[PDB]
This record gives sequence, structure tokens and C-alpha cells, in this order.
Amino acid sequence: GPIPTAPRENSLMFLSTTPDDTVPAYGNVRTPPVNYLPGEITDLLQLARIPTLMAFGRDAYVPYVAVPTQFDDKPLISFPITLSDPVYQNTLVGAISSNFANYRGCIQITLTFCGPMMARGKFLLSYSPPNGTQPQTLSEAMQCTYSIWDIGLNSSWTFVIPYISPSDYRETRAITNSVYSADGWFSLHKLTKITLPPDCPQSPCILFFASAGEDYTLRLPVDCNPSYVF
Amino acid sequence: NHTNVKFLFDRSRLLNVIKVLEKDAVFPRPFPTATGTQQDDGYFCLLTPRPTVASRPATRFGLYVSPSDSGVLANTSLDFNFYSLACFTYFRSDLEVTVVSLEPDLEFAVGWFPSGSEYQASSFVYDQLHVPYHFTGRTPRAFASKGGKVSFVLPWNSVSSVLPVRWGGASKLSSATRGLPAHADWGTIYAFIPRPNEKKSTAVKHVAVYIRYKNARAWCPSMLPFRSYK
Amino acid sequence: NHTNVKFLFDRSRLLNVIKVLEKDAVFPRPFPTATGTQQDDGYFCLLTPRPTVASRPATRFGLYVSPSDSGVLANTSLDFNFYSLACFTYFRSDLEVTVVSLEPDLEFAVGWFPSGSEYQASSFVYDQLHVPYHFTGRTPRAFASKGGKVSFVLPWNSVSSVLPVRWGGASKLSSATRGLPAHADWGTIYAFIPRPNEKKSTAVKHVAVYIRYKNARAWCPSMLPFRSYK
Amino acid sequence: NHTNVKFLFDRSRLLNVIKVLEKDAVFPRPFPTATGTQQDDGYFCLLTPRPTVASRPATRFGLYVSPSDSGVLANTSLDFNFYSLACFTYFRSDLEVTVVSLEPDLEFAVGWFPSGSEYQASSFVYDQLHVPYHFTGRTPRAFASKGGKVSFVLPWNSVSSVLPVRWGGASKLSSATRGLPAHADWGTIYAFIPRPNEKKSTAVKHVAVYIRYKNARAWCPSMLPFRSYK
Amino acid sequence: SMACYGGFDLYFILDKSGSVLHHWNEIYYFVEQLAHKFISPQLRMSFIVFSTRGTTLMKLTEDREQIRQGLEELQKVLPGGDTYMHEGFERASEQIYYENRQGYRTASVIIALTDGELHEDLFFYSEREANRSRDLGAIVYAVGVKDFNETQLARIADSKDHVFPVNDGFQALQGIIHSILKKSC
Amino acid sequence: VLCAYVEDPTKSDPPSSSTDQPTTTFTAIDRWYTGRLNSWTKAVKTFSFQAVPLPGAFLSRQGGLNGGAFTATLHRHFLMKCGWQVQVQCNLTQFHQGALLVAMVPETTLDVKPDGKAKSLQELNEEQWVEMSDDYRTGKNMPFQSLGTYYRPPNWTWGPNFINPYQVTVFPHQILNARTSTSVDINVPYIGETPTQSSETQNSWTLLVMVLVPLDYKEGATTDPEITFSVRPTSPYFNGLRNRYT
Ligand SMILES: [Mg+2]
Repeated sequence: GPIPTAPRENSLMFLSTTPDDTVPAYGNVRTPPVNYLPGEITDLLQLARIPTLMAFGRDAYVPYVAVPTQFDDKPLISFPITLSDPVYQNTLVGAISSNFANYRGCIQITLTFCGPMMARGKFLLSYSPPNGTQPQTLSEAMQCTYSIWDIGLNSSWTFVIPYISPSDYRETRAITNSVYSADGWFSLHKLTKITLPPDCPQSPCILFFASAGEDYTLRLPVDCNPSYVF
Repeated sequence: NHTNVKFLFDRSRLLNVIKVLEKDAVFPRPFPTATGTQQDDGYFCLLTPRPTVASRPATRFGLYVSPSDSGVLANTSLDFNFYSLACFTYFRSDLEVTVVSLEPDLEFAVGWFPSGSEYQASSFVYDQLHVPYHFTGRTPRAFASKGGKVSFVLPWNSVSSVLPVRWGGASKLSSATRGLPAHADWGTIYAFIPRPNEKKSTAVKHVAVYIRYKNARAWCPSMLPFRSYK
Repeated sequence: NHTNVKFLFDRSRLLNVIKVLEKDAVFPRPFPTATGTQQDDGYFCLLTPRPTVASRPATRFGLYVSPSDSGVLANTSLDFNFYSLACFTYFRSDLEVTVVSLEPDLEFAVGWFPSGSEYQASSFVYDQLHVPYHFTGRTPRAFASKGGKVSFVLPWNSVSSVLPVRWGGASKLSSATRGLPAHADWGTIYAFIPRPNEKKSTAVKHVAVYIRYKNARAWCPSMLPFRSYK
Repeated sequence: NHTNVKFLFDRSRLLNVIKVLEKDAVFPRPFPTATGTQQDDGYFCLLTPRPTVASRPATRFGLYVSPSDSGVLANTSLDFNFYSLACFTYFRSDLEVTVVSLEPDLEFAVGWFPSGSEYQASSFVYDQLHVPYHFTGRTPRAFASKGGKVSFVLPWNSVSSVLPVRWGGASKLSSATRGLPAHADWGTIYAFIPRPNEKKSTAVKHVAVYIRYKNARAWCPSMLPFRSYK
Repeated sequence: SMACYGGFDLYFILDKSGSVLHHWNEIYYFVEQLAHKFISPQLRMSFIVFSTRGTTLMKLTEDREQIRQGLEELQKVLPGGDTYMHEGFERASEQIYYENRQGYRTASVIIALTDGELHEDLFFYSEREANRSRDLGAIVYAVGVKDFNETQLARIADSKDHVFPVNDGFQALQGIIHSILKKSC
Repeated sequence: VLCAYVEDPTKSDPPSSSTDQPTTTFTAIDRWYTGRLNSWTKAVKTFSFQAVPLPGAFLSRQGGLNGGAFTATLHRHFLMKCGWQVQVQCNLTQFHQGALLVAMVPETTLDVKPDGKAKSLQELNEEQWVEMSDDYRTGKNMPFQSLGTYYRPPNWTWGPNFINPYQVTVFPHQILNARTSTSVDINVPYIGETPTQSSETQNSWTLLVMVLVPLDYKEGATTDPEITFSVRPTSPYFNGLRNRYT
């Protein structure tokens, strides 16, 4: 006879993200084949790992950092490492990951010195953990995690920003995210004063990228910000 | 694997809020449309994440800022939750449509006709009642209960192999047909109250169309939309 | 095994009686809130056994004894059946939310956004109707039938490893942020009538939020609350 | 295999919009019918893709262009979605009938009697109420819920081996019985409100009859109808 | 009219499309030369721009502090977008109708600009909204920045005589705004 | 040589949307096609790009890009299906600084006037470098539909063929730096919504030279480097033989 079924309390409820199919209406359709198209994106972490340009206030922002010839004991640029920060809005790290809720991995800033060929000098690349006050002095930059980038064979340096966090994942749209302030600070410092040859232009430009590490992982898709369309 | 393309676009989201038919419709005449054309506007939901206008595929997306009285306003739809996470060029998937009523205790019914076909726009006189020709057909006309929800999964029916998220060619000849794909749609739906035309009411009943992309496949990595700095 | 921790907290109980949204909400601005801020109060249920105030995590629990007219009263929630049997410090479990209507024959709908994310607070003009941006999204917006109940099980989404039943640190810096965990929540829900904003009614419809802790795990044995001797 | 005959006709489509009985019917008297015959017209749906008139099999199909007042109009039915794809002569299939109400919250009930049988047209007085003789019988009288849909699959019951889509013989003797098959039908249905005759209302409630041809088999390739050139 | 205009108005309806992309500085120098000249505080002027959103950039005000703050906005308007000249006229017609609810007989003067002219159906609503602005009691002057069609801007203005090229525009409108000012109160 | 999406973009099957034999070759297939492109100066701002549509360049002859007997084969076949191979040279000396971004953008309308139809050859000489305005970032200049006098024209605020200028390095790209290389080498396969698109009206790829760092050189030093390019189709498959296009 009839199978006696007791329907549950969520009967006749259309839930949006129900992980199950529905009734096919117009089945038995042979779709045309798509074997000819190359480069199928199986996973959107194939595009967080592609290095895309950052932005810098000096709606006309600048992907590079000008390098003034004045030697000084303060950072040449120092932006905080937060994926809601407006130096990451138009990357592919901070634009994919802003539409999610949690991340875990290593942001990988790829540098590119776009100055002349016979430039010689060193740069210091200090990532700081989130402290109560932003590090400015080069002495305050040596004590953090650093790596010295020379303009030698390395006209392109990929400084892997570490993942140091009291939780397994981080809130990806949050200014604070943690204890008191701003989640860290990358800071490109100039270490020795830069020898630019004459009849070659002074004030070179260093071009910054922002990719993601191989262990970069995301979680919990949220409804995105639809304010790209206005 | 929450960044998985088959997992990320596999969830329901709003597309368009279309009006419910209460008579035999006149499908919106193709562009350009001169004044005085008696037709039925905004009753059809062209099932595509790409921007639409007047239930036909559009090049750009356009909303209204100061909708004054002169002219007929046009139902322009867009999938806001798609393009902010559509960092790719091509996208073939099987659509899952859910039509939720926005009228208290509405008995509606959802027609459909495939990509490339057209609405059947007339009426036959059954028992001295104008029963229109969208009650019948070889295409799915799913019927809702009084206060229920219509749900079915549609196949990739179009003659294109994939749907271009970004397209640069010309469907017809040039001069303002650039970037306008013709066969990028899973079809078109429309809601109709299953009563004949002499029982046409006076109120204008709306209905909402949801979309789930079953078995999403994306190709050719591309950009994400530009976020402003204001 | 009725004292089993996985068995004892695995049952439904009341958390909060929140009001149902009828327009695009303004999420409650963070503390302190000055007067004259136009916002929407008490419409959001911060899903946490810890005490809340204004849909944000609170240090203490506070009810009202003589609720006079001056000021805006605040929806303070607490899980009374939890802390009387919470003789422990940490508690990770997967939440099961059930949203029961407290209005005769109500068609409502339950949004959600994860721990750390935020409400999407605007509206898009679909067909000259202000449809808000909480009808869409990548997060579960479950829809109820006319007179039905919304039920789903939410995972442990937060970036904390466990939820501190008792916490003694400081989330931000000190001076009244002691004992206030920031990422101890399964998220936040909110009820909305699935009609556009021009069909906003005048009555203020409530709804009730139940909670079941699936797969409860408790750590670090601690105290139970003090029972008076009067 | 979308051109498969077993697949193509295996889908629901409209046949007739018949009126719902509210008393003991008088079945329409056979042709010719003189004036003054008290009977009940158009309440019966002769389940056949061939053209009908007055719930009896017809030679031609005929609609009304200017339906003036003199005379009784006749419910003429035809399967429009059949003959445009019926490029054959014979067609045996098992019918699946679905009776959808065209009245808001109607409790109806669908009788049936096989190919060759006849309606039982009288009433027995149960408890001083005229209960008609179509509430009982050995044939399926399916009952609908308040606002529900009646659906069942009927077998190929007729004494003909197949249904002639095109027929050229004479069922009775000649002189206007050419091309009129007598036993080409799955039977006849009719809707009745399951209340006795003293509770006969005043409104004239309609109902719609759908048809699905389960296990379609077609023989003897023949023509398709002539499309005009205007 | 017989009676003098108790209030006098002036509407700068400025194209900021991608067709005026190299000529905005010529347009802004034309607006400033009509704004910093007519220093009379009886003049209530308004700055209307249109590319895609017909936007009132400065409301109908008279004081020279807000106008100088408004000209700081026009100097940084980047040209870009389509040409919706019908939405530059709706911002005028939603201010003439708002200022016809007093009792005075005022005068509204409309100054419209285009380098690259409009599409076929964008011109139709712009012809309709200029008729909407003329029926509310305004006078339309289609000032022409570089190469355009004299016939097309004649449908927008009152006649073909009201259309002026911009190199003759300040030569013309120096006495045309002043034409009402020698008839006004 | 920056291959795109595969190890070998020369590998290409014939299209499955034809019943005839494809014209797999023509009279000179192992030769390049060199065309001029506008010179890069100091006044070029950041992100001022310059697009070369393929095969839109063989027809309009953008910068003297003479197609020889490839344009005269493209005009005599309906469906065309090839993978491109560009090579942009620019004589960056030691005395220059700056960095071009040479990419192959899939399916964009960057040769289209944000205010009309398609660009001419004189208008590509007047502006010399297309400035990245708000229109090209928001896609607000792909050509709007003529809706007609009936429908009120909506305020077009977005179009999906934008450029996010900070994300152009997702494409097949090589950065033409001042001190690593002087020329790029990009090789891309066929893509498209169909297994083969049209010939006269396809824009499946687009050569794109974008200035990331503005050019700076000392006065009296080497001035204003020229930009050339060399497009060459790899394994084309011409279908639908007919006479010359009208
Ligand atoms: Mg223009």
C-alpha cells in the first residue's frame, strides 16, 4: 500500500543553497561539445595565485611607487596587510576573497623595479605583525621579518608575507580582524642610497603585484557587494 | 573547495521580478521600437546573467536614476552575484529556475520556450472563453499550487557551445552590434495566471525568478569588475 | 548517558524574539551609538549563547526593569537553558536554527551571513520596485511557506577554534573590552517578508528563533552560575 | 532522440475547457438534434485528438467567428499540438489525463466512462437529497481535494486496434458518415462538484482537461497540415 | 511681458560626454565667463550636467559664495559617458515647476551644449523634454561647441536663430541674458 | 614564448560545426605580418592602452598591417578558426624607464568609440593612446542598443566588456620592462563561443599594449621608442568557401 511518511517541519520550503537537485523539465538534450576550449577554470584559486597590480593613492590611483632620491629613515611605502584595504580592491586576491568570508594563506607581493638598467642599490622588505603603532624607522623595520632585495640579478622579488594569526582563518572584510589594529604592515624600505647613473632618469618606479601563495585557501561564500554596477 | 567553480555558482540567487500575464501576450518587438506599438512589456524573464533590456539581450546594463513619466520603463536584469565572481570569459551550465511568488496566495504558472524559439502569441476560443496559446505547447508549462513555488532544472539548450560572459564580436553586422551575443540564454520564462482572458483582473501581480547554475564549468580566465575608491 | 555533553545540548530552545524586516535594513552601528542615527534596531539575531545587546556580542547580560520612554530599548538575548548547565569554558558545536513565526499565517524568509561578514544594506530597483539586496546572495536565504517554519543546520563557521563560554582576554585593546570575544558566533539571522518595499505594511511582525547545538563538544571544566538564597 | 515518437507525444497539453456539472446530467443527444431538447451541453470532454462537436466525434473541426445569439454554441475540441506533428495515419497510445481547475479553490471530481459505454443519467434520493448516479459506478470517479488536481493514466480501451488520425471509410452507412470513425476515443470525462443537487449553485464553473499520450506508437506515414502563404 | 520679471533665472545645461572630451575646458571657460560677469545678486543660476545621469551639479541659488564653490566642481568634471540631453532638461523642468509654485512671473533661460550630437531616439526625448521645458515657461538657447549640425539644435531651441556657435556664444549671450535685464525690474 | 592555456597552441582539430573540408592552409603560412603602432612618449599617462583587434587589424590595416594573402583568404571563407601569435618589439634602451604590458585580451570591444560605432584610421592617429577613463573601467562604452522612441532610454552604468586596469596581468601577458627584455612573445590558441566563429565579425583576441609605468628619459638621450608588432595565425581552419566579401 502507501508508504506512511511523516513530513518534517520544513516542508514546502524553498531554501536557496539546498545541496540537492530538482525535477528535470526538458531532459534528453545533447549539448554541443566543449572539448575545443582551452583553459578550463576548475577552481577560482587558479586566479588568486596570478599576480595582479595593486593600487596606491599618491579615482586615478597608481600601481607603482615613485622612488625619491632623498635618503630617509621612514618607509618608502607602507600599506597594511588587510584584504579589505583599498590597496587590494582591484587585485585578484582582494577581489575574489572579498566575496568570501574567511581566508588562510600567504599573500605574495611580487615586486618589479622599473628603473634603468645600471641602477645599483638594496631594498629592505619588512613585514610586521599587528602592533599598536605602525613601524616607521628602519631600525623598527630590521627587528621584524625582513628580506634584503638588491638591484642585482633580482629586478623582481616575491616577498611571501607570512600567515601569523590567532585563528585558523581570518575575517576577510574587516578593518580590525584581530587585536587592536590593522593586521600587519608590509613596508618597502630603501637600505643603501640608490646609485642612479647620470643621463638615466632619476626617481625610478617600483611596480607592485599581489598574488596568493600555494597554500592560500578560502571559505564560506557570501553575497557579494553589488556596488560595482552603479 | 569552496572556491570550486562547480560549487560556487551552484546556489540560488535573484534574477528579475517580472509581472504575471493575465491575457494573451504580445512579445516585445525587437529594437528599435517606435512609439504607439501596442505590446506587453516586462512580462518575460530572459534567463541570462548578462544584462538585458525589454526581455532581450543587451550590451550594457542600465538602471533608472530619475524615472520620469515620458516613455515606457524597461525591465533591465543582471546577475549581481555572478559578475563580481565571474573572473572568466565562458560559462556553460545547466540552469535551475525557481519562481517565487510576490503576491499573497497567488496561483500562477510558469511557461518557457528555448533559446532561439519564440512565444506563441494568440488565443483560441474554448467554450466562448479566450484561452491563450501559452496554456499548451511542447515546452514545459509548470503549474503552481495556490501559494506554491515552481522549480525545474533547464538544460544548456542554446546553439552556442558556451555562454560568453565577455564577448567582443558582432552577432549581426557592425555599427552597435559589437559585444552583443545573440544565442547566450537558457531561454525565457513568463508567469501567467491559469484563468481565461475574460477573468482578467485589474491588479498587476508580480513574481520573482531565481536561478541556480547546476554543473558550472568556466573557461578562459579574465577580469573582475572595477571597484571605485569613493 | 543523559549527562552526555553531545546529548544534553542537542535539543531546541529559544534564543531571541526578533522583528521581521519589511524594507532594506540598516544594520545597527557599532558601540557607542550617538542619538539621531537612523537605523533598524532589534531585527537581527546574533546566534550565540553569550549575552548580546543590539545584535552585537555583549560582555554582560542586561534586561529592563522599568522601561521608560527616553531612549531606544535594546534586544538583549541569552541562552538561559545553556549557562545553567554550562559548567565549562569552551564549546564548539554545529548550530541548528529553527525560526518559528509568532504571527498568524505569516509568510516570512530567513537570511543569514557568517561569523565576521556583514549585512548587505541597500536596494536595487527591479521593475520600479525597491527590491533590497537581502533577497540575493551566496549565503542561505531560506524561504518559508505561508504559515511554515524555517529550519537548517549551520556549521561552525567562525575563525575562533571554539566559542569561549567564559573569556578573560581583550579582543581589541583594553579599557572596557575585557571579557568580550569578537568571533564567538555562528553568524546572524534576520527575518524578512519577501515583498518589495512599496508593499511595506504598518504592523510590526515578530518572529522567534530557536537553536539546537548539533555535535556538542565542551572543554575545560568550570563553574555554574550562583543561585541566591532568598 | 527528440524526434522519437514515444518521446515526442509523451507530454501534457490542453484539450478542452469543459464546464463542471452541478446536477444529474443529460448526455447530449446524437446528431441531428432538434430544438427544444432539454439537455446539458459542453459538460463532457471526449478524449480524442480528432475534432469533436457537442462531446461526440466530428468529421471536421469548426470554431466560431461571429458567435451571435440564435442557437446553442457547441464545445468543439482539437489537439493543436498533435496534428501539426502527426505525420502519420494510425496512433495507439495510453492516455494520461490531468484535470486542472480554472476556478479559485474549487473542489471538483472527475468521472469517466469507456469507449463505447455511456453516461448514467439519473438520480437516487439519498436522505431526501437528489444524489445523482455519477457518484457511483465501476468506472474511475477520482475525487479532488479543495484546490487540487486530478490525474490518472487511462488504457487503450477502444474496440478499434488503433486510432485513425486520418480515416476514409464510413462507420455507419454513407451520405455524410464518410471520414467519421466511431470507436476512436479513450472515453469521455466530465467534472462534477461532489454535492447533491439541492446545493446547486448559480455560477458556471469551468475546468480544463490536459492530455499526455503514454507509450505512443504511430503507423503509416502521411501528411502534415497545409501552412498558408499569407 | 508687460510686467517685469520679479525673479530672473539662468540654467547652464552642460554636456560632459565623451564627445566633449577635448573641449570641456572651452565649455568651463564659457560658463565662468558668464558666471563671474553677471555678479548681480538678483540672478539665481543653476549648473546642470549630463552624461548618463542628468545631474543638478548646483541647485537654483543666487549667492556668489555657493556659485564659486559650484565652479570648483565644474573645473574637475571629467568628461565621459553617453549624451542624455533629455535628462539635462528634466533637471531644469523639475526646477521650473518647483519655482512656478509662488505667484511671480519669472523667466528661465536654458543654455545647452553638444560637440557630438545625439542618437536618433536620444534626440526624440530631448525634443520632448525641451518641449516640456518650453511649456513651463522657459527660453532655450542651444550653444554649439565644435562641429555639429545647425538643423538638429534648432529643434531643441526656439528657432534656428537661438543656436549659436561657442566662439560667437559669449559674443551673443553677453547681450542676450542682458536683453531681459534691460526689460526686467 | 608565452604559450596560453596549453603546452602547444598549434594543436587544433577541425571544427565540428561544418560538413565540408576546411581550407587548412594558404599560400604563405610561415610568415609574419608586421604593422606599425603608435610611439610611446612621456605625455602618455598611466594605463593609457592601445588595442590591436585580431583579426580586426588585418581588415582595417591598423598601422600598415598588410595581411597579404591571409586577408584575401579570410575574405573568401565564412567561418575562420585560428590561434594567434603576436610579437611586440619596442627598442627600450638603457636610457629609458617604464614598463609596457603586452597582453592578448579575450573578447573585448576596445576599438569601439565610447560614443558610436567602430573607430576609423584617422581617429586612431588623432588620440594616439586611449586614456583609461571611467568609461573603459566600467565598460560604459561598449555600444548601447538603439531602444527606440517607445522605451525610455535607461541610464547605462555598466557593461561586461570593461577593463579592470589593475587586473590585466591575468591574461597571457609579458611585461616589456626597461631592463629585462625589449620584446615580448605571446602565442595563444583559438577560443570562442562556437567551435568556429565568423570571419568578418570576430574579435576573439585583442593585442593590448598598456603603459604601466610612464616613460621617462633624460633630455638629449634616446627619445621616444617606436612600437612594432607581428601577428601570425597558427593553424587556421577556414570553412564555408564563397566569393569575396562585399
Ligand atoms: Mg557625445
